[PDB]
Amino acid sequence: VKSPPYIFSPIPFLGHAIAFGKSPIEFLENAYEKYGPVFSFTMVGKTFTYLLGSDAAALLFNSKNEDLNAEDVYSRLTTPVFGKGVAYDVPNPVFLEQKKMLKSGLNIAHFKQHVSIIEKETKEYFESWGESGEKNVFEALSELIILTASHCLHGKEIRSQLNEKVAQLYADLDGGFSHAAWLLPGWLPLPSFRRRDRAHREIKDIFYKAIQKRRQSQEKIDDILQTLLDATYKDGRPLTDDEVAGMLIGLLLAGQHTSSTTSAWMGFFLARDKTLQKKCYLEQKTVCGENLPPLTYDQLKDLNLLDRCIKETLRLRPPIMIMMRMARTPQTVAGYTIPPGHQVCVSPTVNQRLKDSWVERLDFNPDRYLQDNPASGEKFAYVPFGAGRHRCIGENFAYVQIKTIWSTMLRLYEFDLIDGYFPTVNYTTMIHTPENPVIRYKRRS
Amino acid sequence: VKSPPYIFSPIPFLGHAIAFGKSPIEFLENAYEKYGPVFSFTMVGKTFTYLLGSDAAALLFNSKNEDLNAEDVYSRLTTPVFGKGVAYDVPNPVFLEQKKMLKSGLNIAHFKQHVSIIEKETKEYFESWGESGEKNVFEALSELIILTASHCLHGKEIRSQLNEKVAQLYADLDGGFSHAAWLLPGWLPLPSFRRRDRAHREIKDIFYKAIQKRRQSQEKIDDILQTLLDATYKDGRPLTDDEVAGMLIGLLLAGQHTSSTTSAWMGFFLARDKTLQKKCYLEQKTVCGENLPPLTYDQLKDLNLLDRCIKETLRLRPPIMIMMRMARTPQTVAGYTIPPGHQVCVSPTVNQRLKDSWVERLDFNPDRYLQDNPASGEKFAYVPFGAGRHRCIGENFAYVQIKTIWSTMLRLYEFDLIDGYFPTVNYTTMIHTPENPVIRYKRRS
Ligand SMILES: OC[C@H]1O[C@@H]2O[C@H]3[C@H](O)[C@@H](O)[C@@H](O[C@H]4[C@H](O)[C@@H](O)[C@@H](O[C@H]5[C@H](O)[C@@H](O)[C@@H](O[C@H]6[C@H](O)[C@@H](O)[C@@H](O[C@H]7[C@H](O)[C@@H](O)[C@@H](O[C@H]8[C@H](O)[C@@H](O)[C@@H](O[C@H]1[C@H](O)[C@H]2O)O[C@@H]8CO)O[C@@H]7CO)O[C@@H]6CO)O[C@@H]5CO)O[C@@H]4CO)O[C@@H]3CO
Ligand SMILES: OC[C@H]1O[C@@H]2O[C@H]3[C@H](O)[C@@H](O)[C@@H](O[C@H]4[C@H](O)[C@@H](O)[C@@H](O[C@H]5[C@H](O)[C@@H](O)[C@@H](O[C@H]6[C@H](O)[C@@H](O)[C@@H](O[C@H]7[C@H](O)[C@@H](O)[C@@H](O[C@H]8[C@H](O)[C@@H](O)[C@@H](O[C@H]1[C@H](O)[C@H]2O)O[C@@H]8CO)O[C@@H]7CO)O[C@@H]6CO)O[C@@H]5CO)O[C@@H]4CO)O[C@@H]3CO
Ligand code: HEM
Ligand code: HEM
Ligand SMILES: Clc1ccc(CO[C@@H](Cn2ccnc2)c2ccc(Cl)cc2Cl)cc1
Ligand SMILES: Clc1ccc(CO[C@@H](Cn2ccnc2)c2ccc(Cl)cc2Cl)cc1
Repeated sequence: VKSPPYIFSPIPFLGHAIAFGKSPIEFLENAYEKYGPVFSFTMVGKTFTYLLGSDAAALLFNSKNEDLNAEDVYSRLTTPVFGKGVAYDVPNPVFLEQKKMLKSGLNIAHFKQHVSIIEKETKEYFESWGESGEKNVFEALSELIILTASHCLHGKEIRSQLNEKVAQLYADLDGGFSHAAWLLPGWLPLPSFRRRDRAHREIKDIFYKAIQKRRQSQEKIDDILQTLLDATYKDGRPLTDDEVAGMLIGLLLAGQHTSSTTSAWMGFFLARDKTLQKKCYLEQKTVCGENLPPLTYDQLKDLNLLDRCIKETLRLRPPIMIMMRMARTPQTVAGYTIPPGHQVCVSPTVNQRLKDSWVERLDFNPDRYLQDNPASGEKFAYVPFGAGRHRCIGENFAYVQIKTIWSTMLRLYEFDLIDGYFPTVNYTTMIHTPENPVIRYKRRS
Repeated sequence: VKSPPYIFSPIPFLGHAIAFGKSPIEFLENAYEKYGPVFSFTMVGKTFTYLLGSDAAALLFNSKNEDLNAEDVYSRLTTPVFGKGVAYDVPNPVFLEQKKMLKSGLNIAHFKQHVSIIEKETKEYFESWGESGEKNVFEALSELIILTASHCLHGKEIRSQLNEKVAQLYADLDGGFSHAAWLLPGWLPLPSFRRRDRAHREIKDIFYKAIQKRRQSQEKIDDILQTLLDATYKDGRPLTDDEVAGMLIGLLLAGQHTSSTTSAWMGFFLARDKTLQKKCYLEQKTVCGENLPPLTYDQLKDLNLLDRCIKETLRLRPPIMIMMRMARTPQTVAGYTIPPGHQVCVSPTVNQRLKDSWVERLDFNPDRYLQDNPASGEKFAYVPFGAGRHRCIGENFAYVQIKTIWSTMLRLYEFDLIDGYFPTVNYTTMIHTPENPVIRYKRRS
């Protein structure tokens, strides 16, 4: 019995909070060099054990939630935002159920409907960018995705009510996943704490009556909202209007931030690699034809390069940069015993660019998958949607949304860096944001 | 007319204070990769232009003090500590004559006195270390250097006044070389500013009566103190008591911090490379005789390996990490004009470890000089003592001190790392200080 290498720190309480805050990826890779796949360090009077590489990460992915707990760590931030009796508020077994329900709502039939829906929103949104210029993609994209994710995941009724004042109510809920909300106790009245709660009431308010306007009209609609309203536990019990509104919040935020960032990033990887951009456009005409008809689900599958570009964006810029659990009981990896109390973490970012396995690691090269790579050679080197019990459910949908949008976009414009500036990464927010994401765009010929 | 490349910061007043603060070598090397030999950034209101590599740094080394000015940057820190009328308190031509007088004292005849003085001091000091154990070398060495430096640079009388309190006064003096003291204005009543001012007045006092005593008694002693007392500007004017006492302070602070740090790291480099350490010990027998008699100045020139070990230590661990100047008139390098007002900088650390010029840059290898290297091959790739109007005058004395000390130390002990630990660098204060610099030692065979 031996516990992980511990990284001592001179600072009394902060610990590594400043160095890790600067560049977490730099911090963690160096730590990998000095100490290996398994190490501990303290930050803000908290101890963290990291697991790097596929083998060590296996601990986290394979374990049972009674052993590595996700509520113990996520709940602080989630419950105030999403709502009571949903996500990390309920026992895991109850949550597995809520997932199985949502998952059902993400099936080919619904995606088929989504493609055109998304393609419309994209075309219409960009009517105000005209023929050329230099604008903020990340800003645009997150505005559009809030629109597309809404139409798809919240149905027509709710989407038609998305104005500026609702956009703000969501933006107030973004300010819940913060530095301060994780450490400080929920009785210190920071401005954000207050707004996060205000918007939660105001938005559940909107969902409350929008639910029932569908709970009534006999107009048979087959969408995500419908699925939820019709679904049922092993109990037989249906979801209360509270539960339903709850998981509507989860759906919008999860499905909105993770796609915007990714989409936004791919824009720059594509504008930087101009030939790779043109082969993406060429692939569009090959798979869809010169006339370029509207898009259908069936065409997406044959957009292989585009798929590998998305797979490559997610490799280098995974929206979920870290994943965490509380050790409720002692766990063993690489001969080390992690003591109950440590917060265990894995970083897809580190794993997916690790030197031992990713050849030309910092290169944006979608052709890497047409070779030998750890994404197939190994179980947990490529993990942008996680693995095991806490596995993502949105991957199908996320690919649908990003695929359609970028297809449509490559059809509308050609994109270039401004003076050859490729955005750097900001860590001020959990949200993996690109520095100064303004892009040059001219009409496609 | 092109100004240097500018690295932007989002953080408003601070700038890069934290990124640079935590790892300046990393920050600067990274910068060098992205931006080139010349670039600029701002920190705490101030703007810096760094000149990395032999060619960029040539601008600073060659420049006149009218154009690139030392006083403007150094004087706030310096004058309260060394005193008025000396170093940066006076016009540069005045200071050059003082450098000249200080040089005249650092000659072969005095060095021959220093050798046996240092040897005896070292043997006496380490008696308390005993046959083996685990002590903090950096403390030991700094304690010791203070005794050897005084003995050589102040003389026998002043040395015999060196008790705990006087040592404590000198430490209050260094407190003046603070992060804080360069930034915040001098009219603030911080604890350290008071400490410094008080201890300045008390050392000056000790030096006053000491100067007057030697000025009196007719015993003819030929040391450095007397060189100063017998010295004279082109004026024909002798030094006022306050001028002598001033440079005597500057002499000990200079001759102390720089040697102690260098000897500390050398210690750890030789503890890591045991086979190198052994070769150094053998050299002592080969050069000085198997009998190992008392060290002489002539023997010092012959310890070539020990020589290159010091040189190699200075390469990786120069105690003056950065040289700085204020731009008064506009200056051009690599096609860029540094606007007046910028603080122009060179890092020896960075120049001495630069990828494109050093084979195995991070490697402690004293033999690298027996091949082809930038020390001999470029002009300014190797500059631990600087170059130009502001060149160091203390190099020879510094080698004498560090040779004699390490010669005697090797004869006394075999040194080792504790549990494989090599001290990492502590940058908080600008001096390369070793983290937890405790060494294992045992009696030499
Ligand atoms: O020896 C070099 C070491 O010295 C410096 O550390 C000082 C530091 O500045 C201060 O923070 C303070 O430390 C106090 C500390 O803050 C408190 O957390 C506590 O420490 C206890 C730990 O909480 C507890 O974990 C346990 O520690 C044991 C470890 O759990 C166990 O893993 C093992 O540790 C070994 C590591 O596994 C291994 O990696 C290696 O450690 C290297 C470090 O990673 C590296 O950072 C460095 O450490 C420096 C440090 O930078 C200095 O600031 O070098 C190490 C290379 O050897 O080796 C570790 C064992 O040496 O064993 C430890 C116990 O030995 O108990 C500790 C207390 O022992 O209280 C601390 C009060 O001292 O002071 C330290 C001491 O100099
Ligand atoms: O892509 C640009 C940039 O976007 C972000 O920057 C924002 C920043 O966070 C805010 O602080 C603010 O900027 C204010 C700034 O802080 C003030 O100093 C001032 O800026 C003026 C300068 O003081 C002045 O020097 C001059 O700048 C000219 C330079 O002198 C000249 O050398 C050249 O600069 C180019 C460099 O030579 C070249 O290396 C390259 O620099 C890269 C940066 O290092 C990199 O960080 C990135 O910057 C992002 C940044 O990360 C965001 O935070 O861009 C470069 C990569 O190519 O490029 C430089 C530009 O070509 O030219 C400039 C003139 O443009 O003028 C500026 C006034 O613009 O005022 C600012 C008040 O807004 O806002 C910015 C918003 O972008
Ligand atoms: C590119 C897009 C996305 C990426 C990269 C992504 C990533 C992830 C990751 C890494 C996890 C695991 C977290 C952990 O184990 O702690 C996860 C889980 C999850 N995701 Fe996503 N996600 C994306 C989009 C979505 C979408 C669109 C939805 C909803 C439709 C969604 C809903 C969920 C849910 C319900 C979980 C499970 C939480 C649990 O069981 O603890 N995600 N996702
Ligand atoms: C390990 C030993 C030493 C090293 C590495 C070292 C390094 C340096 C450097 C880099 C400079 C140039 C500063 C600049 O250009 O901004 C300098 C200058 C100087 N040093 Fe040293 N030094 C050492 C020892 C000494 C000693 C022992 C003395 C006293 C005998 C001394 C006295 C001086 C003086 C008077 C200057 C000139 C200041 C000026 O003209 O601006 N140094 N030294
Ligand atoms: Cl309906 C729903 C229910 C639960 C989640 C958990 O979402 C993830 C983020 N995420 C985004 C997309 N897929 C995952 C998450 C949220 C908050 C925290 Cl503190 C930690 C994590 Cl890992 C998401 C949607
Ligand atoms: Cl008598 C005497 C007079 C002047 C100096 C110059 O001292 C250097 C450090 N140093 C130490 C040994 N050789 C140089 C220095 C002093 C102050 C500042 Cl703010 C910055 C620097 Cl780089 C040294 C001795």
